[PDB]
Amino acid sequence: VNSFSGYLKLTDNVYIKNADIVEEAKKVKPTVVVNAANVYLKHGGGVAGALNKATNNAMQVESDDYIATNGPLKVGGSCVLSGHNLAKHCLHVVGPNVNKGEDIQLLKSAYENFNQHEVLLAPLLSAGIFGADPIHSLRVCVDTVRTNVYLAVFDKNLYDKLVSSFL
Ligand SMILES: O=C(N[C@H]1c2cccc(O)c2C[C@H]1C(=O)O)c1cnc2c(c1)CCCN2
Repeated sequence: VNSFSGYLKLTDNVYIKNADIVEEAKKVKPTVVVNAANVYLKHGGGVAGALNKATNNAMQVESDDYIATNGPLKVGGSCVLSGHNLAKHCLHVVGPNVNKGEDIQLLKSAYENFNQHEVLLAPLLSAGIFGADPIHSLRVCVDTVRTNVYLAVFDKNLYDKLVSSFL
């Protein structure tokens, strides 16, 4: 039993809810919240900009030190950093950005990072300002992640479309 509330169950291990991931994180304080990161951990907009704003920019300060030490992530890769006031840990995962021409096949590699964590609160990778089809992202999630994932979808219209079209 865990504290996630109000989710629709899609499969054995994948759950989905129309929710603001920032507000969901503040309430649940999950072990892991996933950020929709870029390789530079520049959290300017989308999910990343919103999570960083909720940490009062502490996420960005920590991220800048990480990059100065380690260099950029790979598209499809991840790193574990602090969850600040939102979660124990933040898993920063880089899905491909279609608006940069990145190979959508890398989306499966991106979701594989979730399998290193037993339970996660996450957005749909490569959705939103990353330019991929969220229906496709949900399909890759279900077909790749084997650990327990609680997906937060900000847009109610998109949420209803994702549920109604789910196979
Ligand atoms: O862009 C947002 N989400 C989308 C997003 C962003 C970045 C990467 C992604 O793969 C996605 C999928 C989108 C979604 O999940 O629908 C977003 C933007 N601003 C916000 C919030 C969410 C929630 C807190 C308040 N401010």
